[PDB]
Amino acid sequence: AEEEKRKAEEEKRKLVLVIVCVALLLDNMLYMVIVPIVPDYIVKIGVLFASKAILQLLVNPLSGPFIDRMSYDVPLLIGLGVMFASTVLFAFAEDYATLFAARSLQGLGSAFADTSGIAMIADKYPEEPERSRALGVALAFISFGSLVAPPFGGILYEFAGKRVPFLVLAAVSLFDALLLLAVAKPPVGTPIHRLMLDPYIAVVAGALTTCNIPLAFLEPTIATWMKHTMAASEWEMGMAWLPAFVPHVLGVYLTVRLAARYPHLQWLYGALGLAVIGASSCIVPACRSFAPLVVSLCGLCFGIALVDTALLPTLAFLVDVRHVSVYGSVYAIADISYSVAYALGPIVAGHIVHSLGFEQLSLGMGLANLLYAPVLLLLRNVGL
Ligand SMILES: O[C@H]1CCCC[C@@H]1N1CCC(c2ccccc2)CC1
Repeated sequence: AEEEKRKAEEEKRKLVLVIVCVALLLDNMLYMVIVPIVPDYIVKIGVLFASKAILQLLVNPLSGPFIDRMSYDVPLLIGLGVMFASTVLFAFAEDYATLFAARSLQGLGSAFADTSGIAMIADKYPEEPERSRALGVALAFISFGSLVAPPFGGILYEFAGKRVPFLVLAAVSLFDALLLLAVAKPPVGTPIHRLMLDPYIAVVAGALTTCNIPLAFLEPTIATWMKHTMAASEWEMGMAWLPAFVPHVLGVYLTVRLAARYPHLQWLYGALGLAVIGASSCIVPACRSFAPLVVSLCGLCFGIALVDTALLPTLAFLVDVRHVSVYGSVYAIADISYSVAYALGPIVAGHIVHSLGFEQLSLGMGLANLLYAPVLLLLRNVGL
């Protein structure tokens, strides 16, 4: 029964991959579906979104050690449990402060669930040409839940309210957590004090910060830019993030296939992604109809797809080779990067586009990414 054992090992491993990708879908669906529905229930709302992400910046440098002290199935149980808590706290509560605590809770739940989920995808796929494939499918479900879910959330919020959508989504969350319990049934690490002084973790964390900063700044800012420049409406600005899903995954496929064909200069096909985000940093403020802004955001999701799918596998490869082979603290560093982007986002984005303008924010993205894109030369001989 050895070959039955190996096949069933592959079945449990693929089931854990699919279940963790669907948990990532549920979490990102929660995030990008509750972004529009909050201002029905009053400055102090940008601080709600950034308090989610800044709470996440609070808990994941602490959660990173608390993830590496334990097999990762239990800190994904914790993550989907507080996902269920936050989601029913959306569905039954309507006050701004319970909404605030639910969004914040979700911040800690993103820390636990997303960090341990990407971490056990990196564990359970130790071989590199299938690690990059599994992290690419993780990115695929994250982009699905972050891009095609605001259309489903719009069509089930201004046609079904918020009680029954978030209770059926809480049902899928609890069922995915209990299915993870049905399929998984659950040494010392590198300190963050020793990861933050490493140059290679620091340049990849700056890469994740800088590639997440346009999706940080634009998402509460694209709406008022539609209103000011393009004169948009309900049906227009809400599904202008949908058509950027299909390039994203396709871009993922490139930096999955090229992970196996030419794995030499992967940092090239990391930094190239950042460079085309710089193309986004040129092409966003000159869009004359719906199609140029759609293809600009397609390029934006395309570039961050390339950057995440080419820099999450080499992040686990970096903590494999240079450090001890645990994956909780290093994707806690990745999620600190994601979190500091989405925490600097909604506080300052709207007020600088009120004050300075929007071309100043696009040229700020240009200055940041074009002062950062040759810093990926620091990974020059790592791929050996
Ligand atoms: O930095 C990455 C690693 C940490 C966890 C998830 C992060 N990443 C964030 C943006 C997300 C995204 C956003 C918009 C469209 C498509 C996809 C892709 C995943």
